[PDB]
Amino acid sequence: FTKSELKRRRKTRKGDGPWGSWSPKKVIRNYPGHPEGTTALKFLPKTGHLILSGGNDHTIKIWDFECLRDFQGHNKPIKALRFTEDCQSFLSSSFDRSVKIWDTETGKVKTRLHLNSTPADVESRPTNPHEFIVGLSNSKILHYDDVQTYDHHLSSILALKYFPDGSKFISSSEDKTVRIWENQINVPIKQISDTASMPFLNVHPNYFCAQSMDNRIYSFSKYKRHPKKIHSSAGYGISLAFSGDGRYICSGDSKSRLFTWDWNTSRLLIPGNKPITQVDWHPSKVICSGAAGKIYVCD
Amino acid sequence: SRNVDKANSVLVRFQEQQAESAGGYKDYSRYQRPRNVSKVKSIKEANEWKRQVSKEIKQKSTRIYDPSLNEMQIAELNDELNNLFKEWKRWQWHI
Amino acid sequence: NELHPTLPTNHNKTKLLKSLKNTKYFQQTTIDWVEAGLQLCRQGHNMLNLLIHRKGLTYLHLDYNFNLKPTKTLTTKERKKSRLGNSFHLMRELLKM
Amino acid sequence: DEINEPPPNICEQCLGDEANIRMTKIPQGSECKICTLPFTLYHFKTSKRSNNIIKTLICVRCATQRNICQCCMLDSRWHIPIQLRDHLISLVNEENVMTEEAKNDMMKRFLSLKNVKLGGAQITTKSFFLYNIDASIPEWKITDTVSQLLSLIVNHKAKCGGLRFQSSELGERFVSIFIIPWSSG
Amino acid sequence: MTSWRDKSAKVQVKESELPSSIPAQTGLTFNIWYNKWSQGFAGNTRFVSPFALQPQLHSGKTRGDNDGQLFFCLFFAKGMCCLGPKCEYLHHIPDEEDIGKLALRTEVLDCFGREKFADYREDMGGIGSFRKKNKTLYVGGIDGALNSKHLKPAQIESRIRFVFSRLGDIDRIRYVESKNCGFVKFKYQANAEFAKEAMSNQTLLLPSDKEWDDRREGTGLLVKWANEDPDPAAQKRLQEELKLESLNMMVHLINNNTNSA
Amino acid sequence: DDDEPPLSYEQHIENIEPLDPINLPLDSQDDEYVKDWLYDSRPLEEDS
Amino acid sequence: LYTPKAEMPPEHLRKIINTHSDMASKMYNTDKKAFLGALKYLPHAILKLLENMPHPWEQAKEVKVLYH
Amino acid sequence: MPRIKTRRSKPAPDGFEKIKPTLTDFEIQLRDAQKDKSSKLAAKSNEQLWEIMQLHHQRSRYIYTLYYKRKAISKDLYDWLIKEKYADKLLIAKWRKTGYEKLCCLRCIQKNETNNGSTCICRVPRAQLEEEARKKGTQVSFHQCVHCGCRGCASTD
RNA sequence: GGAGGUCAACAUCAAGAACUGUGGGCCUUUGCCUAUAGAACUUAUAACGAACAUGGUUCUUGCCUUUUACCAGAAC
RNA sequence: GUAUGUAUUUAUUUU
Ligand SMILES: [Mg+2]
Ligand SMILES: [Zn+2]
Ligand SMILES: [Zn+2]
Ligand SMILES: [Zn+2]
Ligand SMILES: [Zn+2]
Ligand SMILES: [Zn+2]
Ligand SMILES: [Zn+2]
Repeated sequence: FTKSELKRRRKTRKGDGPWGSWSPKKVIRNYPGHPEGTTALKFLPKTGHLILSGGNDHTIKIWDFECLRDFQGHNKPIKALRFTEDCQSFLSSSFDRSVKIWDTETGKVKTRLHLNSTPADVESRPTNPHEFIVGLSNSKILHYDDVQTYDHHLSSILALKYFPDGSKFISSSEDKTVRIWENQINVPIKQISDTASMPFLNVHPNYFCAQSMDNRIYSFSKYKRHPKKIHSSAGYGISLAFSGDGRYICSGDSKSRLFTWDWNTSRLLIPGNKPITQVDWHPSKVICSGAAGKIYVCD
Repeated sequence: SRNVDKANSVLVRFQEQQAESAGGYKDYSRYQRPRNVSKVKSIKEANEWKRQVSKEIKQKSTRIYDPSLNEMQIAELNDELNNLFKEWKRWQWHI
Repeated sequence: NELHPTLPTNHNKTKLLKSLKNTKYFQQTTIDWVEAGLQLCRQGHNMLNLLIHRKGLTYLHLDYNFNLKPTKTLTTKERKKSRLGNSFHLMRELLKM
Repeated sequence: DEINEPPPNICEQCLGDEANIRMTKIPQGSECKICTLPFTLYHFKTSKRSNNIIKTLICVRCATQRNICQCCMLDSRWHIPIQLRDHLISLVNEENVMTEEAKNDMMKRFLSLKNVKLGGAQITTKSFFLYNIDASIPEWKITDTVSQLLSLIVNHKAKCGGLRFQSSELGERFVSIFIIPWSSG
Repeated sequence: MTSWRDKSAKVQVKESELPSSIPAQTGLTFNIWYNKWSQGFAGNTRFVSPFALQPQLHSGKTRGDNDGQLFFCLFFAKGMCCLGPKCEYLHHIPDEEDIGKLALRTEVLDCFGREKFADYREDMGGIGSFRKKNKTLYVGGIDGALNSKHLKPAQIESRIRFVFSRLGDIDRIRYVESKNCGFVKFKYQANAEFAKEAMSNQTLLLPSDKEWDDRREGTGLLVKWANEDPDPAAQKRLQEELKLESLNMMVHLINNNTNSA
Repeated sequence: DDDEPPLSYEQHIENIEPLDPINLPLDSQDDEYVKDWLYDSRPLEEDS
Repeated sequence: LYTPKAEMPPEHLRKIINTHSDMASKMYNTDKKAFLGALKYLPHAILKLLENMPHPWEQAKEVKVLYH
Repeated sequence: MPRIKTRRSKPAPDGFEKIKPTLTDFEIQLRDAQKDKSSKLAAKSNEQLWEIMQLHHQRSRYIYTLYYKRKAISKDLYDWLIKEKYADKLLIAKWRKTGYEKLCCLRCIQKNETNNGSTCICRVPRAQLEEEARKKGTQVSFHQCVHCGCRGCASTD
């Protein structure tokens, strides 16, 4: 062999010398940048490339999963935000008594839906029908043609979801009930009273729902909880997140009911301001807007 | 004191009450019937309650043919059999 | 100690370590002292756990101060199986120190 | 002493073509897969670089009695499985020489210690519907034969076999002991 | 060739995805030395495998091929292997060539490189014997299908045939209607071992039929080593086969013996 | 306490700085010879 | 022959024990056997550890450990 | 003497600051190497170790280039580093030896440890193993020194 | 070639107040007598260690139901 | 010095 032959020959190995080849949860990131509280968070259902985060400052700040853009246009705080699958649309809803559409392409308000009596605290986008489901202090659920009004709970309606088969709308109210709706006939299919206000629900990506209350997180086709009082999010791995108002993050297994972890966030540079307002998982990461004016990303 | 005392103490029970919530222990070698059938729960459970009967069916069934000669005794034991076998019927019917 | 001398052991020149380091299975480095203390505590605790369970006793718990306590009230045959001698217990006390 | 002094028994076959071989000797290894007693163990590698490792399984005694190879467990001369050589031998003579072995434990743990030897040792959707099938032949033969000429079910109680190709067009091809006929809906 | 030979083997399961150890709550408290549970005995512990293989989809070349190793990855036979092309062992269904390589060492040990034991096992358990070549797998616990009742046994028979049929060349199959068991018989001991380790604790029917999405609650089917065949027919058949094959190797005996002189 | 596992040295302790030891004020004038190396771990390592 | 011992990063050890902390795996069947064996040599390690105490005036002593 | 900031440790020499970022990227990675990322498989474990060993090699190779190639720092900065355990004295000394320039470790040339012979196949040039491979035509089975992760310490490759 | 190393292996370290080699004479190699050369380390309020532990057997005790565990002296 | 002992088969081995 020859020196030239070897010198030329080696560079073939991938990485210099000599290793070059021949041939629980925790807190990843803290994002400040809202002026007010962070009320609601939703994530791009297709590419996972960004957030849409409401605020208490009326804005919406679209974060890269850096801050991309700002969407203004509500006069009052934004309680809920939901992004569409089949559509490039973004439906935001606030305390101003209005459900505003957003065309993601050109970033301008398209449509305003009218006729709530008062602030509208939940929007959920029916998967296959091109419908909107809105609800709020009205104490009624309005099915919007992107038509139906659902008479119902005896108090405000905190959290609403949509499902492709029967009951197509699940609803949760401060009368401490959860109704499973039949929309075509327009009346309650089933009532679930076992809660002693139900402030949050989440749909398992098993065809069930996880319902919340002060001290007891149940499921519906139990979860062990000491007082956690007072959002939920369901990973595709059957992990069930529970945000506290005491600042504790209560993680569960969904099958069992077992609680395998409880964390405590660091407030910020008041001890009352430490809590978790909303939360979501991507399409292995967790995103929680907190009352301290920060979004946190748990890995 | 006979271990009848020692197995029923609080320090024995509490870990069973944790194993029910944290996993699939809790036996069924402990509890009794439960008296009513239709009040039982999801099938994967009554499944074990049912064998918790059939086993005694086997024990006393073997205890039938024994020559040991007590005819009154095997009479009451015979009625106990019939009772249990009826229970077995009931647990099957619920399933 | 002056009255009864010893006069130790020629051929003792072989020491535990000088024999031990020879093998493939031991490697040498430096380190902070307190870190060696903590590691060795972790070592010991794993040793006594594996010896306890290996015997088949899972209801004797070691805390992290090396106190050995029953987690249950014991039936008699437990107390018979579970009597641990002065080897174990002595070494337990020693590590506790 | 007693365990070491008898040398190992290895075939020339599995011991490889290498001229000089380095093997490891452990004075107490696992027990036999047979006698269930300790013995001395030998590693080696056929090739210098061969990935695979060879480990003598049985004793020297538990071998010598049966006259086989410790790595192979084949007969020392003929390279035959033990349950065979005694069948060939048993074909000569008439009925004998079967090796009756040692159930339980100290039955075998006992037995390995006597010097008697053992008997073998002592001397040394288109459905074609298929009929006319011998019960004996395996499906593997049939399909292999079809493949050689150019997917399948059989029932052996029935003696009837059905065949679906992946295309009647194959049907025509093959159509270039049996009852064939071509039918399906 | 065009299927397996060229296309390199692909990762079945991401390493983070692998199931946890420490089987769940068979007893009161966990145990460190043995991995088991401590006091009491929970209802017997068995569960269907979340995993299964896909012979043409997954199987492909690996490092053992270039290294010329003999023995097959069982985590591939379980389709659970996370090492993908980096794996030390072969990923593919045993063929006649490779058994050709193993033929010298197939006597003592199975195709996965594990020594065989002598006695089989009380219940005819995991690995067989090196005394007797046993090509016949007992398939049992057909309730691996869970509770679905089927139009005929051609459902069971057909389905099983299409299951094991992938895994190697099948000599025969008999499902029994009365007592639920299949008896499956292969050309080669190797395929029998590999299939045994491959199909143990598995489910049935279609990638989706009926209760399919609940399949993971099932028990899973026992694949164990099968005893002889008591009926006179196959007993004749064995006696004959042994005869003719003994005859066949007598040819070798007289060829090398003739070379002995 | 018995329930607190021993804290891992690679996290808590290694960052936290030694918090100066005993030593003594010594003297500057009288001890001038021995003031320098008296408290070294190994008192004199490099000297010929 | 005889090249003397090969000194190593501490991080290595830190990873070894760091790893063996949790062991449930079957791959540890030897290491578990390995632990009980070392149980014989521990009190020696207690001695060698305890005679090296850092003393008040020193802050942190640095030692040469020989680990399995 | 110790890695730690202990008061007896003499403060850094002059040229230190310029190289502090480059060293920090190494430190912060070793922190991630011991964090105990769990794995079931052995290969993955000793892979985890291979990470550490290789990192250590890279760092000491960085310093070696600084002082003994570019002479980019003072001698006193250097010796102060060695005494602070930022480099491996013995290892560098092997690098200064004739044929060892690329060496893995101090283990790989240990004659005593290995069962028969010595000196891991980790030290044998690819150019040869390809030839003995050629005799067999089996290609070559070697990938990583089980101690290290090396492929071809030997300085030709 | 010099300096070193919290490196290794192999020697030697309790005795006629004591080591080894060699020259010469007698007995018949040993051994005795005579001549000569070199003697590191450890020893006189005696010893490698300016220090200081444990175990075994055998006796004497001490606690005292019995055994481990022990009480305090001696010899090996 | 709080005995001890026996039994605890669920998954169906070819006529
Ligand atoms: Mg007595
Ligand atoms: Zn034997
Ligand atoms: Zn052989
Ligand atoms: Zn694999
Ligand atoms: Zn190396
Ligand atoms: Zn190497
Ligand atoms: Zn290397």
